[PDB]
Amino acid sequence: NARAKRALVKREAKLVENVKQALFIPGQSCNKNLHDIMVDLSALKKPDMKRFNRKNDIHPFEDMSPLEFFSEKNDCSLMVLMTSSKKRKNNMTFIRTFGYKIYDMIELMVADNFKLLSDFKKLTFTVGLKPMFTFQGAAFDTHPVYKQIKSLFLDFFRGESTDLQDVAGLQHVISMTIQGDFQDGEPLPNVLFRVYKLKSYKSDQGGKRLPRIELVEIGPRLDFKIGRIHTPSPDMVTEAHKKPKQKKNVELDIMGDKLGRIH
Amino acid sequence: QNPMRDLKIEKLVLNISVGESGDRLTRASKVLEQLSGQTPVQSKARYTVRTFGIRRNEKIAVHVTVRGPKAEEILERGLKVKEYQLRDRNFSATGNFGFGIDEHIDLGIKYDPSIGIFGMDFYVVMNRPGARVTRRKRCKGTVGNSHKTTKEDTVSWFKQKYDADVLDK
Amino acid sequence: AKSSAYSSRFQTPFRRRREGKTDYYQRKRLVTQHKAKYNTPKYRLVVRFTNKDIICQIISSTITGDVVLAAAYSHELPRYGITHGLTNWAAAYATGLLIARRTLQKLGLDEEAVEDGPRPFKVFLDIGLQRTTTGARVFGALKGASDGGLYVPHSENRFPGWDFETEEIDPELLRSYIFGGHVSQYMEELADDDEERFSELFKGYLADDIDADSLEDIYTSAHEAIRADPAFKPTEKKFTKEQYAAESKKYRQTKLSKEERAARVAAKIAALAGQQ
Amino acid sequence: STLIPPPSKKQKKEAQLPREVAIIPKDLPNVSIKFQALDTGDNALRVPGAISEKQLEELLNQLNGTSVPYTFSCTIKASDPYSSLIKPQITLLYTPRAVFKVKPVTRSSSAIAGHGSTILCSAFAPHTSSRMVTGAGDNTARIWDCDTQTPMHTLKGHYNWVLCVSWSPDGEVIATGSMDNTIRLWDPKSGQCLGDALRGHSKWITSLSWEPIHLVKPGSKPRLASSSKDGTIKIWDTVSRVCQYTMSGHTNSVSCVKWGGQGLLYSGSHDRTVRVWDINSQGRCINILKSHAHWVNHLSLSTDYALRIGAFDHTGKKPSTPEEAQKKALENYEKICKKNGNSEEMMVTASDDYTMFLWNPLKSTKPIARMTGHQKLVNHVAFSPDGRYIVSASFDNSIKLWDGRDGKFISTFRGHVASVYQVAWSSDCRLLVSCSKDTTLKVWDVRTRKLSVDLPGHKDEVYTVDWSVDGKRVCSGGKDKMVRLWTH
Amino acid sequence: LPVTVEKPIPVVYDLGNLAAFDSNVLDKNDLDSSNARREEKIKSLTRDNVQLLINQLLSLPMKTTTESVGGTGGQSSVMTLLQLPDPTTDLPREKPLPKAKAMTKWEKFAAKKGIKPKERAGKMIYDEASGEWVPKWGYKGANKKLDDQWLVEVIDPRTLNRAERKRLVKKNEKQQRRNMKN
RNA sequence: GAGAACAGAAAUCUCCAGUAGAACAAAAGGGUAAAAGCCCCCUUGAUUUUGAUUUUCAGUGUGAAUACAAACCAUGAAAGU
RNA sequence: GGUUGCGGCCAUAUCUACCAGAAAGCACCGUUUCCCGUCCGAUCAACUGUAGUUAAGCUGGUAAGAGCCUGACCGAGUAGUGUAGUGGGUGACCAUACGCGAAACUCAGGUGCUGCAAUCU
Repeated sequence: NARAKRALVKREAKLVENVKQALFIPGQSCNKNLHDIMVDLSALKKPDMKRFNRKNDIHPFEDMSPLEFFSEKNDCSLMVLMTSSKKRKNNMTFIRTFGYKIYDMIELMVADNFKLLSDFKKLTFTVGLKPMFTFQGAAFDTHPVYKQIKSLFLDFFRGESTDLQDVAGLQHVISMTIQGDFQDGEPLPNVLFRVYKLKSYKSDQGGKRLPRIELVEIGPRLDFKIGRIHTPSPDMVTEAHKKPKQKKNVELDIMGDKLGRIH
Repeated sequence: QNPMRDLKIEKLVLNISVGESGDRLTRASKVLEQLSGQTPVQSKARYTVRTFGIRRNEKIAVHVTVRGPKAEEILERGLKVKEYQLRDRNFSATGNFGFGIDEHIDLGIKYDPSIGIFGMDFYVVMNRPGARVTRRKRCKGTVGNSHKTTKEDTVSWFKQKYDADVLDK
Repeated sequence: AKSSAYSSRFQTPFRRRREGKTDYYQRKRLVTQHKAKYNTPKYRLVVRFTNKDIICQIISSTITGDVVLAAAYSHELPRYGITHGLTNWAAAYATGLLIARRTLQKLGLDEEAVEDGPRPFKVFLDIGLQRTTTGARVFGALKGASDGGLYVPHSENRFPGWDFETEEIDPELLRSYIFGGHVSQYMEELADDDEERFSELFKGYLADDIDADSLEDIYTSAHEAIRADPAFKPTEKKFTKEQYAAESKKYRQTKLSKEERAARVAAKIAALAGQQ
Repeated sequence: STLIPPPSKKQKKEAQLPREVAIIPKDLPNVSIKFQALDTGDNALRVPGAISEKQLEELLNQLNGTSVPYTFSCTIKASDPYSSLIKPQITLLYTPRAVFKVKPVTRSSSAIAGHGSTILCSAFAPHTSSRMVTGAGDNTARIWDCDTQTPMHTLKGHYNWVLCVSWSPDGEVIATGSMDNTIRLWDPKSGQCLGDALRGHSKWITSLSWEPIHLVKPGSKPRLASSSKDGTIKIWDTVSRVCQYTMSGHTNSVSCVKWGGQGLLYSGSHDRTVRVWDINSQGRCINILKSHAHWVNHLSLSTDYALRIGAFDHTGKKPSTPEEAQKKALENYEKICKKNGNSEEMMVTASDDYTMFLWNPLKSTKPIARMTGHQKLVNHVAFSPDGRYIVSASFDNSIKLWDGRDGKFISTFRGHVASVYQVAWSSDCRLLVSCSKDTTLKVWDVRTRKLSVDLPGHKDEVYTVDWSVDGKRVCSGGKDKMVRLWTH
Repeated sequence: LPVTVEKPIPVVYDLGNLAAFDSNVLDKNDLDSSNARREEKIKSLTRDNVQLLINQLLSLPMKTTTESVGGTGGQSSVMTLLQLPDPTTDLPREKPLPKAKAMTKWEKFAAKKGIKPKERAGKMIYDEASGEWVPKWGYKGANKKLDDQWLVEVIDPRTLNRAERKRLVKKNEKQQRRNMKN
């Protein structure tokens, strides 16, 4: 009676939200190199994640209804579709939804010089912490495509929001870097995805407070090439970017004490 | 070859189904109790039947399982009653076997006119060492082909110790 | 008979799962500490009980498939001077008293940390696949760790000597099990009643000619010795890597070619077909 | 749960700005430094660039020529230890540590059941933290194995309650004071009655203090001293089992007794009077101290932590012979004793006039200073091990820190809700445990003058605590019957 | 060993999500895919930003509680967790805001005659004979005495009440559907 | 499907199978498999206290409903839920 | 390399029928006083490493096996289809062009890879 209520309570809307649940779908044309990169990318987004076994016939820019059909079933806003072709080799298509309706799409085609967690020297880690971030580029701020890519990966990989954070949790960092500066007119450069684990050292010139940080690679090394991009409608931005809504000459003091200025 | 893959008895399971529930049920229970030392168990009816006059969950039948020496005693003691003569059936393809007797007095045991007569189902289930594999919780497995109990191997075992006769085609 | 279509159809459980030792449902709950309230690293004392043997293991949690900080074992106890009763509860408690010292010793607090200080190492205990019951030897090992000063949250309950029909514990009964004096008492019973069974059981001890009352005192001494030298030592070994490999491959069957298989069929259709 | 109230709409936008960093700009201004000891000596002027406080040890150690590390302070207005110079020449105040770290005691081990009554007292062994005796309102005392959390010989003998207990500083003998009339000496290992019980006092026994080691001859056992409610004090010899001399100066009951440094008993009593008592005169009074308007509860000495342990320092590594034990007992004494190269033992008292007077009985029968502060009665007093801070427990739910040398007020510890019964120190002189009429015990960081960690556990009143000398372990005991042990 | 990192342009931070936005000018042929010495430049560039991200985080305020031993959903004493701010960075939300505000007919009426909605204490009504308390709705209801009990006074009386309950239960579950619609 | 006296088309016991013609509150579409199915043990719930909703005539430092959060309660060896 | 314990991927790891295993380690195995749970020491519980045994489990090998997976100008630039033309045709629907572009089918290869710690002629 009151089991599958609690499904619908979680799947209903909520002021302080849950984690956006990831869904990695193999498309029709998936292959073992991509199926690795899927899992290497998923291993960061653990736990809040699902994979299929099957190879599904989807064509995002032709027909959207299967993606909403999957999203509404599983209750998963973040979707990643895996396609491959001679035009678009290793095509990872990133999708987000807003109330089980399509918010945006962006196609990231993976370069041939990727490297996986098996390849690098294997080092200490914990399952499903908060990552740190670095975004190297002014284009991330200014340019709307790279604003959308900035809007993706933070929303993807952050996991749970929180007011309050441990030291020992701060183990690793995602690095996004755009491949050089560019002018409008030119081809759009690649986006380099690198993943580093930290190592502290006792620095002297800092002292007790500030350490020396030393990064070490673990991967997965990915280099993304931009494809077709479906942008949101300007009303749906106004809906999506909306606060929950939940004083003049009136201040709380310390001790509570609701004080009022006379003036 | 055989060292130690011998042919021990897993268990004897005695059973008395009762058409009715009441005195005559709890008395059948009492028979299995004093015979086994152990308290017996009351199976319920699985559905309502009508031509048997029984309803779902009625409590219909008692039984008891017995393992190690006491098993073999009651086996042989009942085995006597059947003249040391079973049948070519009676043995299962997976190498167990069973028989019945009517009248629970034909194997020790007095009568008591405030108790009545029942008879019994005897069923003797056989194994080798390492049957545990298909029975323990941890590393649970299935037993390989040339370790499984068979009809041939159990009948041969029966024909030997006990000395009894098989009968039939 | 199986329908070939069905054999395709069914989806296998997790390979490791399918194996009886390890359970995937339980793991999920241990996969995330909460993890919503805060971000914290996780340490777990994985305990399994193997025949003729005691094993205690402590495992980091990692998308690699994990790393071990400390390793505690029954064969260590002979080095600490206890040969006897590895399966026994008493012996398990010593493993707990010992594991904790080595990790502390390597960790270096006695004998990125900023804004203070030593910090208290908190390890959530592993279930294993073992059933939970009071006076379990699994929970004996937990109590051992507490002497070590490891914190898992626990009850006095699942120790032996726990009264069901009141929320109370006897420390004397728990004290006996640590020593293995209860097991020693059973030896006394065997000495007074029979000696057919006495020869069969504790036969090694009898070769030693140690006595049950004395064994309790001997057990007491061993606990003290563990604290003195908990660092651990590794055995020097006879025979290299390569030899062990070579001798093993004498009895390890080896692959074939398609070419060899092609002959075997051709050979087969020569024999078993063409009119005998 | 009434909350700490939330941050306002502006106070968020304060936090959202990037700010500060630790930095240290370079830092090299040439500011002049003076060096001063807290004992007496000033030692004269250097003028370096700015450096970390680990390095200012290495500047001192070569100058004095030691390798002794040192703790530092400055601005004595203020009193507070580049880390100084951000608050704006510097008079640097150096002082020795005794180098250590005893840990903050956080976790309970689970509650040890046993005897079915309230627990009245609870003393650790000096030499090891495994051994710990408890005296209950059940007629049994009990010795606990504390590593295994279980009873090592459940101990019987008496036919009333057992009010105080004490472990001898050599660590051979336990002594148990009683609500009847008797004392019973015990061996830890056997747990058996060493002869007949010591009988002599007419009413119940109030406290028991041992003759410390450095007085006693190498190859003789230490004598006991016992105060009782009739008001006499007797001095018990352990071998012969008979008192040498009764001492009967006090009219009313004696609240506690202590055996001092230089052959000198001190006895805090209910006739408002503190009697300094020489051993060599064979039962005779020398000086009689009068301040208090009420009776005197408890009497702490500067040496008392050293006299209690007697030779066994924190490792507990034993003396090989009595002639070694003489020297080890003398050396632990002479760590604290020679402060200015002179054996100035401080004595301090508590009483229901809400006041502690500070005494130096060899030098003057006058008092030095009047520590006055509390509202309701003070109950326990304690010097810190190094004789540097004093602290006293009170019935107004608050523990006041007083400087040991001049009896000057420092600070107050606030946190306890109901009345505080007794306190004890960590050996390194940093942490400080306290027990209350409510459930909770708390531990107090003396350096920052603050609550380090609250620890709840018990179901009822908690009378007794003690800290183990090594400083792994803390005991407790009270009205709910269950002995709880506490650790890191 | 040197910790602090100058740049030409100031770094724009987000300590809610833990991010460091860097607008300083990158070289092409450093990060071109033909380059042998490519990756160490990305490591060198990132290590600066991560250092600058940490050197903020350690200068935040931190919670330092005195509670210990089973703080049943929180931190121990000798942790010390760092008080982060909120996100500056505006995400898009997962779902639209939970506001399906209907009045539903009763509450319209309950405005016009108020009917301040009630103090709402609990289940247990008092029985007289029995002496004991006994609810109401819950268990052994003051609803279902008449069904169980043994004589009635003044066609069956009980099953009329079993009807006349289920009329009112139907009526509530009907009167939902109009207010669910509107 | 293969066996066991009375015992039969349906009485209970025993061995091997249904990737689920298990029943998962529901409706489907997926996957849980040492389960959410069946059986046993342990137990309140319409809790109390404060910022957003709205309603009062003693505007009742909120009096009570409602939205959320926090202490608490239940259970378990705990992880937790 | 073998083996135990923990695993990551989660069928190249499973399923069916046979075959082999030196060492150690798993394992089966013996016993019911103690704590514990059962209709039943079979499960679970404890005690011993003794009396025995590689017979299973486990790990490899075997087979034009049953499945699954990868690769391809094998099928195929095929169907599907955006866009363009006052293209065709009575309609149903289908060529031309500028762009993307599947799956069965058919042939070829493979039959688990690997993180951490201890221990073996």
